[PDB]
Amino acid sequence: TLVGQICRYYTQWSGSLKVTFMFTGSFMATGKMLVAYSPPGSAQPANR
Amino acid sequence: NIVLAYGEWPEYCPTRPDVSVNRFYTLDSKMWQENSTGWYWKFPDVLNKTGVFGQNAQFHYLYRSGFCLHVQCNASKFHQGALLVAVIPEFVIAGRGSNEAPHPGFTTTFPGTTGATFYDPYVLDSGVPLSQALIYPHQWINLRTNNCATVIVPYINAVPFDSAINHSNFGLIVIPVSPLKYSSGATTAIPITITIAPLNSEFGGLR
Amino acid sequence: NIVLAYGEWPEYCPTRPDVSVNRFYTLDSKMWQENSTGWYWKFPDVLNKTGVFGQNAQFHYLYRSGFCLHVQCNASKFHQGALLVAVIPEFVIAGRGSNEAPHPGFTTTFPGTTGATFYDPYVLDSGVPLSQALIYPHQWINLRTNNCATVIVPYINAVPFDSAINHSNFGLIVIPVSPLKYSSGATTAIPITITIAPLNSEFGGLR
Amino acid sequence: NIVLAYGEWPEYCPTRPDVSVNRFYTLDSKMWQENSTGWYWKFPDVLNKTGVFGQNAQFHYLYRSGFCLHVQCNASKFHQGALLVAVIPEFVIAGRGSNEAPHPGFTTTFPGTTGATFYDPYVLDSGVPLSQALIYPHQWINLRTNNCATVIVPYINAVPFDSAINHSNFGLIVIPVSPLKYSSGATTAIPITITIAPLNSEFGGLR
Amino acid sequence: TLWYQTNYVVPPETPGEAYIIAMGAAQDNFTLKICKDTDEVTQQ
Amino acid sequence: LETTINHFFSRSGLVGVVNLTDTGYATWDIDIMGFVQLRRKCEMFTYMRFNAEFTFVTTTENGGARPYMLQYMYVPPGAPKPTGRDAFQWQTATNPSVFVKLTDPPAQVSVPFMSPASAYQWFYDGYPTFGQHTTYGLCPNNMMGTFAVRVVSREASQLKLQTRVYMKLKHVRAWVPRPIRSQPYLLKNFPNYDSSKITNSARDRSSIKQA
Repeated sequence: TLVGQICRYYTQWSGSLKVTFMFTGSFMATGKMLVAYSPPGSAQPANR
Repeated sequence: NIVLAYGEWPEYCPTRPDVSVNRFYTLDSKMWQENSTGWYWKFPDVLNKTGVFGQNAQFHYLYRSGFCLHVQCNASKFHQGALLVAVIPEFVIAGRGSNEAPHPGFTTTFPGTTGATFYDPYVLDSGVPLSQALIYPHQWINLRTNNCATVIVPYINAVPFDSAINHSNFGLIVIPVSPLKYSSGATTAIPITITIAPLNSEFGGLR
Repeated sequence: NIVLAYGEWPEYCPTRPDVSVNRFYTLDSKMWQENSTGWYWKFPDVLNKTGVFGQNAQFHYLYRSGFCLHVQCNASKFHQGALLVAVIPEFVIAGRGSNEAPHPGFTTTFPGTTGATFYDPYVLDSGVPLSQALIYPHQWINLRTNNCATVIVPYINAVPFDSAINHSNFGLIVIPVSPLKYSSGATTAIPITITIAPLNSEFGGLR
Repeated sequence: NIVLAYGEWPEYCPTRPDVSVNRFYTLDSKMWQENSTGWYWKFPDVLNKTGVFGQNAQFHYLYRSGFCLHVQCNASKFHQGALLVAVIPEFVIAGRGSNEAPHPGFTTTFPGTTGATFYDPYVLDSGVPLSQALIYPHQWINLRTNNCATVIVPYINAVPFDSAINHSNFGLIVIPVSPLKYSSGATTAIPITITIAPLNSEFGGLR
Repeated sequence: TLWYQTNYVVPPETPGEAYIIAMGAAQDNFTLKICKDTDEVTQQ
Repeated sequence: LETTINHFFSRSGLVGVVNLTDTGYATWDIDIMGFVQLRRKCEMFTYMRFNAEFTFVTTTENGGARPYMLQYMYVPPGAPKPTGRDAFQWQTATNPSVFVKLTDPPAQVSVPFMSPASAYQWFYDGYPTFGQHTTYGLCPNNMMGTFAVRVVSREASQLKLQTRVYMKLKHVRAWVPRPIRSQPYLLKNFPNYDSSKITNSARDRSSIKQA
């Protein structure tokens, strides 16, 4: 990406990154997803 | 809706033709199959030797005009995959050799009214990764929701007047990011057509 | 739109937690195949041992909260069949024996976060015919027109405070009235998901 | 009466819990015999894995709270000797070796709810003489006149938020300056008990 | 992470392989500090 | 009018036949779900609230007799029931008695509302472990007492009596409805049903046409 490039300059940083998704399926399909996020104190979750 | 380039309306501050060249043009409708890989055009070379505008850029050697595009692919609701419409200023391609120094030549770098074909898509055939290629004015055409893109580009050059055969102001690229998929029992080729209309032409020089 | 239970807004007249437990929960998405036969859950047992609300009903022994449901099944326009979403207060199941006196036991009567399965649908596993089962607050989910149901249930009990492990205020039932039909060349399993949100919890007692 | 630390009321400028964690705690009552030699505790490590506050500092990783202490030893009028209650910010202990480089390890540097024991009192186990150790907020507990000490400590750290398992804001020390003396025919052990109450906790982060 | 709440549902004669592309950016309160050169691969 | 819920219950019907031998006494429990005419009409609604009033009717076998001073008693919920015909539970002060001869017109006595909760509950779903004062669906907020008929004599009665109990309801208020029972129940205090042979609700016909 680009944010991952110009923080290879400039040693220290702080801020608030955002993440966006978009979908490329047919017009008929339908389901769900559960975008999750954990705080940095732990690893990824195990169960749903 | 519409998306400008860098937030600037095309206007002008030499001869000044009018509505006879405000007519829309229409380039040839391409064919985007399952395994195609991208096209590019390099305006304003493709409007030469064609129409009324061709007889004012072939015989004049000063030029200024901002364009207005309309890219539109027609597909039903059982096809999927998304294109990418971007407008890169100063689009420079390079030869794929390694050594001597094999240049691209001429028949690739100025395609004319037939668009060319990218050889290697992932690096835009210019040593630039596609992942970072949304700094430019882009517009997703996504075959489930919308199928039209309207970019308006003003004149971006340092010198206020350039020639129209040697130089080339910018280029238009179309890349399939998601490959096209369909179940059997449909068409194979989703066409892609383009519409170009000059907004404020202002020519200079004689013969 | 939304449908209340018996025309009453849930409110309250002990500790009172807030927006940390006003968050939505999401139970597991079931699978409704061609020959399935129904499910039930028995609130507020299924919110035990889970989340922030679980740590306020396991260690307190007084309880009052009205819920707010959102049942939603996702299906395309080539599937058919209608479900049934009803909210029965005081849902008592009985053992299917005949004689001695074979009770249901425990593993069926309190299913927890996994919903149970009806054995005999036509009589609601309680000796009550399904034909008369629209006295309760019901809501048709009908896969040609709409696919969402929003029931809001206030607290219906005689004593104004009860425990939250022994007692059970009501139950939620889901029954396929028309069986699901599809032509070959599609999916088999239409999922069914539920969303539960407590509105006005008000706990009491310590450890 | 009360004695502040450096003249500053504890206040705050993230979640903010209330009176449920404004309750007093009570650590275990130690035993100060004739030849004991001192204790220390290293707040806010000793409030972990205990009570309501333990379940908000184990699962959050930002922290800010100023405390309020109450040290109280109970003894009749026939015992003598004076204690010393001091609150040292940034209390760093060091290993007593000489050379390689024998560190203290872990089981001494973080004692938890049981306080540790000083090995060498005269130099505070950190290379600092006790004669100069009244720059810090101190309070004489002197068993002929008074037997209570009330120190209030605000949050003293450079970074405005730190974690609550790795770091340690300050430490509390108790040293017998005069050794305890009594004629025969009395008790041997004068107990020492502590009361801790968080004033303005303000947590942040999730799990 | 991206948990799968439910199985994909498609009507007949539509392919059951889609693709979710990702994005990324930074918002307005993103700051930087001490300058430094980076790690390329070549040197000329 | 006459379709309101007060008139829908206010007929009085038989509940239980209580007959004694000389043991010398015949006890009985208050249970309004005795027959099947009234159980189907009172699991119509979930929560009820009502004052009862009883009426005893005595008939000696062969019909009619010389007078005797038979007594009716009442035990509130939470008190010990009698054991023999002459024990000291017939002389307490908390148990209200009714002294009525044979040849007099019948006896009638009211009973107020007798539950700690503010309504009765004909459907409980839980376990009484730490509850109100196997065990699935039995609450102790439903018992209302006994009656313990006894003839008064020093010895040697030898009457071979028979009583009846008629029950009226009054001021009844209902709450949330439920659909009616349509499977003929087996046990007395459970909703069980013979699931090997589930009966239908409508009698069959030839085909779907030809109404």
